[PDB]
Amino acid sequence: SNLIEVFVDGQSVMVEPGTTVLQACEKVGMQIPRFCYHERLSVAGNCRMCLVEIEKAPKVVAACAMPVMKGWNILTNSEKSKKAREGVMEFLLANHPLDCPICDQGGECDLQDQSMMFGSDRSRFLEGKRAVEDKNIGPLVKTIMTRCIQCTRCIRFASEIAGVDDLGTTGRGNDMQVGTYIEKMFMSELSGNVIDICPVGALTSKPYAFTARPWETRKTESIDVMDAVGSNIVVSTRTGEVMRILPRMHEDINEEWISDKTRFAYDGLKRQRLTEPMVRNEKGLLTYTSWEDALSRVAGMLQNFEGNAVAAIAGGLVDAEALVALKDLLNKVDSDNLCTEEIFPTEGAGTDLRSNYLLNTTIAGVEEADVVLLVGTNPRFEAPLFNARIRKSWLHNDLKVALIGSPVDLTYRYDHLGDSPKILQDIASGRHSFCEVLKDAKKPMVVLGSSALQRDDGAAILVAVSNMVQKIRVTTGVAAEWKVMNILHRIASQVAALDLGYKPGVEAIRKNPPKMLFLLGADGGCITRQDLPKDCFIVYQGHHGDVGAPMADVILPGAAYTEKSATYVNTEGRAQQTKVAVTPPGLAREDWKIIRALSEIAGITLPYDTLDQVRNRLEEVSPNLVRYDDIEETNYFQQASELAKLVNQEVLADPLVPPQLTIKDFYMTDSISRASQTMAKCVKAVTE
Amino acid sequence: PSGEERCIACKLCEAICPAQAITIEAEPRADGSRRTTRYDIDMTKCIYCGFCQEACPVDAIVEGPNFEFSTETHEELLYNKEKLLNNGDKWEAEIAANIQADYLYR
Amino acid sequence: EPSVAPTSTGKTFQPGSWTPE
Amino acid sequence: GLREIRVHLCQRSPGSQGVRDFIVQRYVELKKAHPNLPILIRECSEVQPKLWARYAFGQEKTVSLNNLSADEVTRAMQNVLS
Amino acid sequence: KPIFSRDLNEAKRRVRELYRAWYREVPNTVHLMQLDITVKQGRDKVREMFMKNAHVTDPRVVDLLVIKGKMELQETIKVWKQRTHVMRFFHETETPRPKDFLSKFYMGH
Amino acid sequence: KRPTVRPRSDVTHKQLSAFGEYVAEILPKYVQQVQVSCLDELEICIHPDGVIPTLTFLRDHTNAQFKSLADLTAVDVPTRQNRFEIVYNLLSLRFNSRIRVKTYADELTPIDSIVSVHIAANWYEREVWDMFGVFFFNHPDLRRILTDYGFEGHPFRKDFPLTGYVELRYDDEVKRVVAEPVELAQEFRKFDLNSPWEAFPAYRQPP
Ligand code: SF4
Ligand code: SF4
Ligand code: SF4
Ligand code: SF4
Ligand code: FES
Repeated sequence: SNLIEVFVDGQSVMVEPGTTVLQACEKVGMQIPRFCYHERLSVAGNCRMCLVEIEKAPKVVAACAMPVMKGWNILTNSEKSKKAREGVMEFLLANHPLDCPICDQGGECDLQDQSMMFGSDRSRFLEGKRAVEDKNIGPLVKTIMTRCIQCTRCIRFASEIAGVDDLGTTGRGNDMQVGTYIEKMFMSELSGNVIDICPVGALTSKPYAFTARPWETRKTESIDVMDAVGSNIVVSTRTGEVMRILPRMHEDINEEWISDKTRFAYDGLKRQRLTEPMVRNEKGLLTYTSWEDALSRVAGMLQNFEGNAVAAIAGGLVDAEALVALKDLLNKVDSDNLCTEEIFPTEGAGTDLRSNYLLNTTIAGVEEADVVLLVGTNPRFEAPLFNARIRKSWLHNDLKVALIGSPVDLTYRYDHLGDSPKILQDIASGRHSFCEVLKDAKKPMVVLGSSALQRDDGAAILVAVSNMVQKIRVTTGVAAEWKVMNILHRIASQVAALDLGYKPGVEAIRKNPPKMLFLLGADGGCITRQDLPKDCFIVYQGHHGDVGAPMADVILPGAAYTEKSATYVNTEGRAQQTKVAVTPPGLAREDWKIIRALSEIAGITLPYDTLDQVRNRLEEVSPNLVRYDDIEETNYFQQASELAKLVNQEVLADPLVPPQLTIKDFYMTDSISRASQTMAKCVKAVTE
Repeated sequence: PSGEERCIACKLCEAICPAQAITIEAEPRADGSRRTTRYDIDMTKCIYCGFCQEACPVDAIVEGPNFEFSTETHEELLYNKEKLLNNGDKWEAEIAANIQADYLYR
Repeated sequence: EPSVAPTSTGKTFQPGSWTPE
Repeated sequence: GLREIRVHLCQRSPGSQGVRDFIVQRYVELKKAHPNLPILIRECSEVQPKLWARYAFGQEKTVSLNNLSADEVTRAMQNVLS
Repeated sequence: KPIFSRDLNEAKRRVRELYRAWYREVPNTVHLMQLDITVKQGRDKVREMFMKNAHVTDPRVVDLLVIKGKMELQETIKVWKQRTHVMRFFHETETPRPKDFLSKFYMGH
Repeated sequence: KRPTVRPRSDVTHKQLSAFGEYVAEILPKYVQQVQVSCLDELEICIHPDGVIPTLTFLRDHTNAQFKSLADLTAVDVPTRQNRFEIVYNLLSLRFNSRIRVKTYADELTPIDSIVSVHIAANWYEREVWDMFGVFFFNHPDLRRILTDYGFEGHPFRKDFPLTGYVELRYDDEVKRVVAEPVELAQEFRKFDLNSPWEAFPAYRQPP
């Protein structure tokens, strides 16, 4: 292929044309000092810290900007380059405030580290230091703008990755100021990432403000559970305390960003958390009791009952191990009526084929696509990183986004085809204009969010999408490898439950009111005590005591995602396993352990007593639940569409509106979100 | 001198202490300042090196002139924030005099 | 004992237990 | 009581070609003939094709489907249903 | 490469020498160190410690184990190792934790 | 001149390089690598089998009278196939010079005892065995030296936890100082101080 020969410190390296000096240095292994350069963002060249010497060149060039030329010897560690770095660091530090003892970036400060390595050891600035004002930018980010290095990283992130375009550089000269000119609240589902962006602890988190230091905190790698995207996470902990949540890089999903919910709802783990088993709802006084008492009573009731009288409702943020173990328990009791709160149509192929309930195109494939058709979604406020990927495509790989939903601000420009369901049939018949855009397209995407499927017409909308997407496949030549049907999920555990074989929806409970209910981490209130008999011995396995637990006979404390190495599968089918970061609070235990102990106290006894054996049973139920960080391919959507064609329903005339019309809606959905206080401040601010 | 506590929970003393005796947990007060909810020194693990008062950026932690504090039970030697602040208040004048005498040498 | 106030006890966590309504 | 029946397979491997052919020819017909009974088909890379039947009270039996032709797969499916 | 034994058989011969040494020593050890145990208990403890490493099959590992056993035998003979050290082998103050899954769940994690 | 930079000289470097070549060519059978550091410290690496020959040569040869054994140390490097790296430091009073001899070993690979050459080794070798677990053949009296009378481990190994596995206490029930599994009120705080940026360009390992 076409490559150029360049030298770094007299050593040859081949680089594709246009690669920057910084990128060639990275290739050879050297890491040039930088501040204003971010690989995800655009190039700025403002800091001038990456200045380097090209040999036999008179003037030092900026390594982050210069696209290398052939036969260039990049003298990284020349006297010229070192003195350039010295001068740049001097000017950076001249006006800085004396805040290192009182600065959240204390131990991680790149300014500190690069002054240490590539910086002088003495100051010769014998004048006064500039002073900048602070301005409330919202309830989440606190701005100490006196210590800005004016690097414009926050502005570039705001205008590119988020599209908010609220932040800017106002003024000129040393009196420059990076911030909103008016008193505005910087509120984006991706706002928090600015905190990690900015390299001089200027704009930092109000919640976490001043708690711990990097040399203290212990970091364990975990996967988010507050959204179906499964954004990889690092949980910073001290002495069992969860200090903060930080992004972990995963090119396919995270790309070094995380949602504000994901990074600021951790506080919910601290308030109103379960700790002790409880019993005695009949008398009305739900009191604490020993594991012996609670488990024995549950096992006794289970022995009394059986068949279709028992059932369970898994929902929200429950894990695959707990799901499979409860499924095994209820099946050994002879049931199969275990259900999930979320509603996915079961009229046709249902859950038998993963091609029906998955994002086949994959978030990575969202970049490759050319026309994406959004139906029944407000993707900005549900799976925000998916919207981030779409905006990335729109900005770089020019893409056309067409939406069949209420007009919302998806950050990018979208062709609001209509807010009606029969528009899908219009496209399928070819009556609509957007069909011409399809004919143009060589890689189409039709993405359908579970939000609409929750409607009463879920089967009708699913069949409409299926027929329309098959029509797209036949009319527009699409390679068999490329998948054009994909589904967006807003609940973390839905895909895992369906892969296991849980019955989607809760129609079974209402059709046959169970005598005993097993509410597993479900406080959605979909099944209230109004249904079921006058006494139904409802048992709650979960955490945070949301509100759904109260109206249950016995409460068994569980562990949140920060304390258990659960298996969580994201919307694209990939399996990711959390890592224990904090021991479960008080007496709380892991859910698979809980269910196995309950069974053994009962006559039944599950085959497994360890995480390895539970994972083996998981592999048994489905094989893709144990291939971690792997996206197993799906097919036979042809057969799915055949069954969908046979399925007979009709799309209502009700306008299709996404549940989340505003960030106020986004900021509280889960139990942890409801129990978190910072989210309350955010919602209050947005409301006013 | 007003009454405010000098320590601002920078935690450099904790970071440097050779024997790992200092344990600090701080939170942002109502105003927004750094203040230590708990500041605990295990005087049976401390080696009296002085590296804490060496590295305290605001001269908050200081090793007073007192040397007579033998206790009758092991649990009295685990100093806490209240005990340390009371010691500072008690020895303020002499601590201040020594600091003025020495700061030039430091 | 249980406490609505989250307590940092030595090296441990005690979250806001919250007496259940 | 055949409460649950599931088949595991993989696309790239050769042996699972028989189960894949059986699925392309019969899956839709099987669902039409038996709507209620869940016939979950799961595919994961490099897995020995297997047909797994879960009977009433949490008791299950298994039959290997490696290197079997689609007709043999159909016969096995009929046997497990019967 | 041979640390001392050529294969497993010579290592086992060395092991048998060492076991005979400990078995012969136990009476004198109990008498001299005034232990509160029977000779049968001492020899059964010797056997328990020896069996704890029966699973090892590498000749070099067996050779090193025999080195360390002869080492401790010399200590005991010379009485450098005292009564407390000798009784440490018996663990008469350690309460076992049940391996029952239910009990383990009951007791923390 | 540069007041804060350590003064440098090359005479000693040249002399040590000459002596390094000298020893290497005299003993090609065991010598495997000779290097003279910028600090001016001749450093010979020999095969484990050549310990007695090399040390006897350095002690007895007229032109090399390294009659005093300063140390017999071990450095643990778990990654390398031979974890333990025995270091010998020697001093020649006649020639005002110091030399270092280095060899490798493994848990299952004993090295010969040099007590015959320098009887000073005996106790250093006992410490090496006690702390790192390396065994020495033909040693007069190899036995633990700095560890407890019933210790079971080689503490200086990098795998060994700092606080170990066993702790001692008195128990009135048995009226003896009993040993129990280690439990700590405030566990050791391992601060992660490594800086993301690289510091010393010369020692940059290739990627
Ligand atoms: S506020 Fe921070 S991120 Fe923004 S320009 Fe200043 S230093 Fe850079
Ligand atoms: S950002 Fe500024 S005040 Fe904060 S640690 Fe770095 S240099 Fe110090
Ligand atoms: S004087 Fe004591 S408390 Fe202070 S740094 Fe030294 S050892 Fe730690
Ligand atoms: S006493 Fe001084 S060094 Fe220690 S945390 Fe407070 S300000 Fe920092
Ligand atoms: S990193 Fe190149 S000028 Fe800022």
